Amino acid sequence: EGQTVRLTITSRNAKAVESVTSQLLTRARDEKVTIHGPVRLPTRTLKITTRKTPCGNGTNTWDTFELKIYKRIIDLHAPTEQVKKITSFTMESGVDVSITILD
Amino acid sequence: SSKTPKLFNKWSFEGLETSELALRDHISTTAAYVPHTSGRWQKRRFYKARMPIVERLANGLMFKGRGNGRKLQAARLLKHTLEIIHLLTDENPLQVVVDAVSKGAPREDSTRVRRQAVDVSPMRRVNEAIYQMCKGAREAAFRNLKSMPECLADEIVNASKGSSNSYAIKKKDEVERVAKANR
Amino acid sequence: GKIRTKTVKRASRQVVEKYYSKLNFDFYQNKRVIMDVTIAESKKLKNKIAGYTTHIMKRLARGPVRGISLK
Amino acid sequence: SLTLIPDHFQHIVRLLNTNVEGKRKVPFALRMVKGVGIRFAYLVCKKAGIDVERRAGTLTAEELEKIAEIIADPAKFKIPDWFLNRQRDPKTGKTEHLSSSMVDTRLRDDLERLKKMRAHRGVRHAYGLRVRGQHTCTSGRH
Amino acid sequence: QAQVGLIIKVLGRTGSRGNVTQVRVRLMAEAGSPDYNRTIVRNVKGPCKENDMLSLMETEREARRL
Amino acid sequence: TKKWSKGQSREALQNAVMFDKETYDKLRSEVPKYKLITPSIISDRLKIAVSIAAAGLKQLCREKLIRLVSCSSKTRVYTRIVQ
Amino acid sequence: SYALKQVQTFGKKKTAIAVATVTKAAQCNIKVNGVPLQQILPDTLRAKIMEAITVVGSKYYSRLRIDVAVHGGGQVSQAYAARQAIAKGLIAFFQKYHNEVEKAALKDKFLAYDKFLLIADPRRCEPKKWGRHSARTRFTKSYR
Amino acid sequence: NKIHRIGKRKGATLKDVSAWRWIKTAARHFKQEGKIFVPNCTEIMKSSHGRERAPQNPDWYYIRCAAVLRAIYLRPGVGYGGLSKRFGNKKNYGSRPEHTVTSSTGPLHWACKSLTKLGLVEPGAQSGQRLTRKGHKFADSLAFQVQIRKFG
RNA sequence: AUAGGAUAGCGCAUUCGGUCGAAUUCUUCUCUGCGGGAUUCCUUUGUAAUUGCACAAGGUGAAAUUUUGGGCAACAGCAGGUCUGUGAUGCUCCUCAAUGUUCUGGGCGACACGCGCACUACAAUGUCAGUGAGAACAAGAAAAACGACGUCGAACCUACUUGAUCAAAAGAGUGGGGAAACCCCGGAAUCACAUAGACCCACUUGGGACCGAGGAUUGCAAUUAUUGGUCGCGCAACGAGGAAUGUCUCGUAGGCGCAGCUCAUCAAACUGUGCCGAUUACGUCCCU
Ligand SMILES: [K+]
Ligand SMILES: [Mg+2]
Ligand SMILES: [Mg+2]
Ligand SMILES: [Mg+2]
Ligand SMILES: [Mg+2]
Ligand SMILES: [Mg+2]
Ligand SMILES: [Mg+2]
Ligand SMILES: [Mg+2]
Ligand SMILES: [Mg+2]
Ligand SMILES: [Mg+2]
Ligand SMILES: [Mg+2]
Ligand SMILES: [Mg+2]
Ligand SMILES: [Mg+2]
Ligand SMILES: [Mg+2]
Ligand SMILES: [Mg+2]
Ligand code: NA
Ligand code: NA
Ligand code: NA
Ligand code: NA
Repeated sequence: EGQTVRLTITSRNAKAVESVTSQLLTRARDEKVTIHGPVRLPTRTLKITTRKTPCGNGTNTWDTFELKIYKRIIDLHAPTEQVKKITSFTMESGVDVSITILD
Repeated sequence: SSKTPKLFNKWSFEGLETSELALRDHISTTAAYVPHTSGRWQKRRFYKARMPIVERLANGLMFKGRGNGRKLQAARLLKHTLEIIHLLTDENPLQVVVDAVSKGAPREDSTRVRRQAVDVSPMRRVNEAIYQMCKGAREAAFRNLKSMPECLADEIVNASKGSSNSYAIKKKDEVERVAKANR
Repeated sequence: GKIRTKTVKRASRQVVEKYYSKLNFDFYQNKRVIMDVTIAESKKLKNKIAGYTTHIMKRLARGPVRGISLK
Repeated sequence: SLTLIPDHFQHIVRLLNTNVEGKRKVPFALRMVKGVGIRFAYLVCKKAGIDVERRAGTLTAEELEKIAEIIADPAKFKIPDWFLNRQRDPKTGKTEHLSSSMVDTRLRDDLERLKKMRAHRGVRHAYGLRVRGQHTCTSGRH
Repeated sequence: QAQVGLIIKVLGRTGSRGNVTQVRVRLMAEAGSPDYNRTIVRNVKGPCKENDMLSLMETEREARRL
Repeated sequence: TKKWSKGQSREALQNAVMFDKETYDKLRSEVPKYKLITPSIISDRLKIAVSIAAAGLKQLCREKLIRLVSCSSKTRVYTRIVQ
Repeated sequence: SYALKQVQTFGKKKTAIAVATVTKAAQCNIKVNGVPLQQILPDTLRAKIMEAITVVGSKYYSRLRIDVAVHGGGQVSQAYAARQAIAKGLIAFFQKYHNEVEKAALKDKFLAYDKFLLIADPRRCEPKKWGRHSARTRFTKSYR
Repeated sequence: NKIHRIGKRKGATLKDVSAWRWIKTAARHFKQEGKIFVPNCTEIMKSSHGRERAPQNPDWYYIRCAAVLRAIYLRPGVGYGGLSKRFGNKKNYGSRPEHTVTSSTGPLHWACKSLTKLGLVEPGAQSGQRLTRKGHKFADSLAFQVQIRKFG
């Protein structure tokens, strides 16, 4: 009905991103705004494969380093002031929350 | 309204029986439409014996790097082979194939210490018969005008008759002769 | 192989000793009891404990079991 | 093509001082001529109006003359300049298509010119070595 | 020519490399035949198991127990 | 030495690439009497190339002197007409 | 206003996923990715797909519109996934709009012929490990 | 008998007949009508640089135009690059491993231009090509003719 | 049908991702943070037991034995490798015509030969020329610089169009994507085709090594060819490879491509990914 605001929550920590998403949802439910639903975007895995040795001797063994990225989005039809009030709380370290207005 | 399968919708499986009293439980006469089932036949020790015999022939045709994994091609070659077998024998090509497999392997071999004559298990007889017939047909068509289905048909028919013109029969006679000499 | 390690066997013996009256010959009900009466990270370990716990109960009905002391 | 063998069939056909097998199909018998590949032979057949399905042994003298004429002067028969094996001669600056012994002679001329100017490629040819920058170590091994 | 026999017991893999199986074979003949229910020990090449069937040809030689 | 394989040799074939009166008449007469007809077989009997042998087999099929049993892009199998 | 009789099932083989929409229509019409069965090539794969019909009989498939959309995998895996979706779709439709003697006699016939007509094959590609060119093939070793 | 309608079935559309048989029939119609524009470079060029020899069928351009028309029917809004992926091939690189190469977009551009002059393909809104109503009508009517076994 | 076989349809005929329609309804497919699910759980005229620990077949089931594949991994050692990773390092050497540091040029590529590891082949279960259906893992652009008036805007990847009133490769124009958003409905190649296509056993339309000529492209610079593309060269061996020898038991071997990584330009390498998919054994201590 009104303008739509998009909350993008991204983090390297699965526990942190889930807790922030739940806190945002609970605060939105307290404010009685119409939220669409927290959508879990596909998890992205940054993979780096390197040779274990620093000199190049012996059996050619490798190290597979992986970094996983979790992303969530929440859509709610609330005035920018209300979304600022909902977003205004203490988040965990390493969690990024972005504000986007849908057109 | 459910009818029995016929291989390539042309050849009937009714009465398909091996004349050999042995190999009866190791040659599968289950009806099928095509020699292509994505079954896990190698999971158990003797599960491969239950696989349909024509599909086993199709797998035997999938040798060498240029033939590895071409099962649709093997099915097409077998379809033409069965048509040629019917024209040559005026008999059910499924029965001709069954007879060729039943007679295509030696019953006695030599092993081992000195060489000693031993019997051959029925599973190996079926396995070797398919292996040698495919080997003979493949090597015959290597640099020859005659196509592979024609070479395969001639090998199967000669093996079914027990003729020495078959590559598998020739090897079977040599192995049995050596095994007899090693008694 | 499927040999139960001493961790599973010791835990199963303790579970039978402490909760004999609540157990029976069914793995699934025995497992449900074990989730509540035991603390462990491994679901696989709890399932293994339940399996041997059922085995101990079956042996107990036939006769005494060494290492199982039911007061 | 179910056509009976003609009385004038030749198993060996003379074309540009080259023995051409009359058993082969027309484009794949023209490629036996030095300077004419599979692509060039198909274009020669197209410009000569000869059905490519025919065997080369059935070619008459007039068609052989037309084929020789087209191979000699492809540009006259509307063959594009990018289709010719010598588009701008380093000595003459002319576009032409070498054929038969002309290819070998011009290759000898090119080697002589490079070895006369003492260029690096000429020195490599004189020493019988690879000229295109390939690693000759662990390569060739006659 | 060849006499059919039934493998009633697998005695065990024999010989170096374990490729030969020693089995007990009952000759399959009609009642009253001289070979009726005659059991002999044989050495088998290839994968075999109990209740398999063998074509023995000669039925006189007996495999040495191992 | 340098060449370890024996490198056996075979007698070359002299299959004709263009039909002639005798072979064409043989194809029109004796071939329709064969139970199994394939271009490779016809090439062997008539000492002709498989390409023209297949073309001749196609012509008989259109004329209905022989019938086609198994057909593929690369494989053609024929047989004599019933009776 | 006649009611809508429709079910949706899926078949899987390797990566290929086939989704079959089965509905009651004027007459039987089965298509894979918008292509009728008689236009599916090669004949070997067409026969494999047709096994879902001929095993139980076309009478149970009469007056059924089946649309199968397949994505992923290859031509062989897609055909196997499609035939599984068709067989499961017939079972699901009979489960929803028939009784239990049906959808069981049909299920027994399907399972007696081929278990994979209804139950998916769990086999998947094994990951490649380092120091190997594939899942199992190690690098070539030389000693001198 | 064979061309008898199965029952309760009327007409035919594309994807309901053999793809090659439709393409051959459409190419035959193009050649028989003799209104399509055939570039002169088609008698001298290869369909793509990934091929090693020129097309052997003299009517290859008519076949390619028919295939392009059917491809546009299946994939409205497709461009030259999308068609190039459809008509690509594996290339022989010599003693080096083979690799896939997309077809040259030049002949595809010529084919789309020829189909446009025929009034069958139009530039789709926001890029790409699409069939006109005339092209959709032509494709489906030809599909019915294929099913009826007219073939020209 | 040119000769046109086989292959399901028998209250409402099908089709239209550009029809850049409009309303509804929904979660079968997809995404995923936590859960569930499998353990010897069930049954043997079984092996064993006279106890136990267990084993083997079958059952149940998506999965039936460490579920599958990985990661991690003790204690003792090696004068193994690395001072060519580090502002990690003792001792020692050079230190203003320097063993520091730049710039120019050459070399690391240089070939009578020997060896490891790959790629391409020796062809018809094929090569060409067409047509069809069709994956997955992934990558993508820049500042305390510069241009525009504390914000974009060009570096990167792409789609479409044009070039095109006439080869490829190019060159251009417009649009999109910070990447489940554009690429993309990811038209990969093996593969398939009743394509009524060409070739027909020959170093041959097998095989493309070597070489010649034109042109374009990356780069400050292409000669010792950077790399594509065109026409020639194919008369370079090679027709299946001696003694020896490597890897491998299930979606595995083998084949088949794709992405990433090195990267201004260049993969026959590697790291991953999917596609087609078997033979054999499920045994032993003979060899090691
Ligand atoms: K070239
Ligand atoms: Mg294509
Ligand atoms: Mg090749
Ligand atoms: Mg190559
Ligand atoms: Mg290759
Ligand atoms: Mg040392
Ligand atoms: Mg130091
Ligand atoms: Mg070096
Ligand atoms: Mg092939
Ligand atoms: Mg070639
Ligand atoms: Mg320079
Ligand atoms: Mg150049
Ligand atoms: Mg050659
Ligand atoms: Mg490297
Ligand atoms: Mg040992
Ligand atoms: Na051959
Ligand atoms: Na070397
Ligand atoms: Na190595
Ligand atoms: Na089961």
